[PDB]
Amino acid sequence: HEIPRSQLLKIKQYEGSFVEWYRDLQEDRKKFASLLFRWAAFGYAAREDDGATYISPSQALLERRLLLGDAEDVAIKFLDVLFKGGAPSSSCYSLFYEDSLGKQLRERLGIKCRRPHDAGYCKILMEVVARQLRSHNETYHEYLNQTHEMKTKVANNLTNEFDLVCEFAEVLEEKNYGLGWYVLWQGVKQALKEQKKPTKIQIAVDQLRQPKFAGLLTAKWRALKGAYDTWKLKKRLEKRKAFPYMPNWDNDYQIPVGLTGLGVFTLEVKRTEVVVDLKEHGKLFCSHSHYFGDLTAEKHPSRYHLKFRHKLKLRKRDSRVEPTIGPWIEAALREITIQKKPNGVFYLGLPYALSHGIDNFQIAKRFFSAAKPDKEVINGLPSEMVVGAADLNLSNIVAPVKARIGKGLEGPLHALDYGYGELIDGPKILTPDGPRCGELISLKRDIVEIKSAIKEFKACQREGLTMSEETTTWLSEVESPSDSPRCMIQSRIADTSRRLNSFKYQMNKEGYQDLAEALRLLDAMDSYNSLLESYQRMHLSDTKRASFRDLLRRRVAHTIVEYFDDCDIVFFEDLDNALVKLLSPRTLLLYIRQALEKRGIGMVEVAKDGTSQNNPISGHVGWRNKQNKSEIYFYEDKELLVMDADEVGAMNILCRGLNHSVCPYSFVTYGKRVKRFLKDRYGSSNVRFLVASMGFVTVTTALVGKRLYYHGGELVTHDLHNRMKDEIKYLVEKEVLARRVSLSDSTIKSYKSFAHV
RNA sequence: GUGCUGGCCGCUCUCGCUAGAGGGAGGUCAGAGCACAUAAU
Ligand SMILES: [Mg+2]
Repeated sequence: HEIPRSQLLKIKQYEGSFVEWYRDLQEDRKKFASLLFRWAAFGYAAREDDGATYISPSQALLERRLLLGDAEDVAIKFLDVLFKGGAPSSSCYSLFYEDSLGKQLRERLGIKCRRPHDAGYCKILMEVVARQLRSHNETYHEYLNQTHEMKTKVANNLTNEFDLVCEFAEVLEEKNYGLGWYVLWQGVKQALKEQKKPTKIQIAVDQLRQPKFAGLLTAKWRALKGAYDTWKLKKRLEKRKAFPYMPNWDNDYQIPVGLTGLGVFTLEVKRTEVVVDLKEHGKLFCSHSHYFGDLTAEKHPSRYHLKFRHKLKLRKRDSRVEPTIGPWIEAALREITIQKKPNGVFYLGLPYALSHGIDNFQIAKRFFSAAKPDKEVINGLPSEMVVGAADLNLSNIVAPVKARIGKGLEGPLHALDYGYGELIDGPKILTPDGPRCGELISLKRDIVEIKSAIKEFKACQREGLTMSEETTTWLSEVESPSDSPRCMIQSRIADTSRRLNSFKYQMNKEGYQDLAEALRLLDAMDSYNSLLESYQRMHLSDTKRASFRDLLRRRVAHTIVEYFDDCDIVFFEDLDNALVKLLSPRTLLLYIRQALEKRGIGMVEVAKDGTSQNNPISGHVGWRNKQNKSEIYFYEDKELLVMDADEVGAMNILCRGLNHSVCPYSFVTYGKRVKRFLKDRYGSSNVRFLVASMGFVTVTTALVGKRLYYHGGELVTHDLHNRMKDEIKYLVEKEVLARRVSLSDSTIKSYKSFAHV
């Protein structure tokens, strides 16, 4: 229970023979990574033609046999034990030091380094080599796995709709339009009704009239989107290069040195500078950073003890904000890293490991993530916890819930195999959206509409047609130096740019106070990128935007962890939503996990199916109000109820977390969760299902491949689910008076959603 | 210590011109509070 972290200090001065040491290490690394990589049969794409060609692993094997000759097997074992790593690889730096697998191949190939007489030099050299090769092997395997899975996804999805949409795409490319989901959807929609005046889309609807496209018009809204997704996925699959790039080798790599026999370095912190004193290669003077504020270090037999605390960098001299100092941080240091960035400045890195209680992480690992917690875990659970849940959305960024649970305690809630609980802080919204979230949607809408206008401009002028009155009227509202159909596109690009730039300045002056207000600016900027990118292709028929996204993810992860500081576990829905695709589906969860892990708090990911449609109290199905997304409607006991969508989602996430997500929402006619559900709710798991009454399902110890839904303690068929959602819909269409039900009320006897016991 | 900000000013490239709009280096003047696990992709 030591969490790894790192940060950098800038190196001001140097003494002794330091630069010679660094240059020799980097040159030997560059020379020998090449040889030890081409020892590995790795496929790669040539960088000299943007990956147009490549080298197959069979060609790589032939070249390897050409180079090594009679020493293939020994190098195979050496490189295998290098990639595996660990203690066996910790005493095998013999590849360069003149004084065990790497020892004998030197006598067979005669490889030597710049300083074969310096044990530390060779130690760091092979450490850098092994780290650089390991950073690439993992990426290579995950790349091949992803390409295979992404191909097999297309190989399993074939239908007449897919081929017909492929033909439609080829026809559109011949007409120079390019196929998108919006055009496909709206053209299918408008093909059914004959047109009167020219429309924002005309070529597509005109070309959809012919009988060859009769298959599209008779297809189901579910199959059409599936065919479109398959077509786009196949396009990317045929655009992606075969193999990963072989790593760039002229660039410099970070050099690790520590106290464990790799070398000698002593850290002593004084009033003005930090000093690192290598015994023979000189000493380095480093300035103080606000990250390691009030830094103190003390020697220990095989470690260092750092005692620092974060501060605020007020680079402004006449700062107007009161300086604040974060809490003390007790960290352990084992190694340091030295590197030269391309700008020409050295940096010193301090990888420090934190100490925290392992109990919370063990609790969130084996108990709340398993349907079978073995008996020693229950006997090892405490008698008290505070838990929380969060629902992440573009609007109402975080909707948190706090609850207190414990064995031997009574409350409305229920925790599987543990006991009951009650709410501490009622379901609510952590922070309402700022005033500028509304104005940062119109901009993105304008950008995307401009993209579509350019897309139809290409085809219309290729065909010698006349632009529809809608686009011409839409682009005429903005001042332009002329009236041509091409001038009024850039005369609108020049307005979107100014609006986005004014937002960028004004929100940066404040340090990006609101969060859901900056997540909208990120969408606006992402859409503007693709507007400009498509702009410079009309004939051909940055890291400052990927850093704002990183900052926004870190701010979101900090906003979450600040609220649940006193909690022990937090529940999040398994996001493999308009916000998860904006930041990332894989890194936003990683950043949230890191932020919570910083404070010794666990995190548990629960199934996301149906957590926004059930009734938390009664467990019945509800119909989400399409007109107003923030309200969800139910129908219990001849009365219609209304509830807050975000609070319903948070409570359902909490209920699924407290139930380990073992109660399903839908299943075909299984897995561990549904097996345990059938074992507990009903007699056994290996049981057939038979329909009875009118939409109800009786479990008899028939139907196959059907939707069976859990609602109120009984399974229903797909038709009866649609009937219920219809019942409710109709009830709200005749204005029936609903009731307002609050989840934080203390008069609730129980919560039954996702509760099968 | 690292990251994220526009305004203006010449130069230099890519498409169009009933017309300009975007890209890359550099100069200069203002802004500047709140996050950090670093390397790569
Ligand atoms: Mg939700």
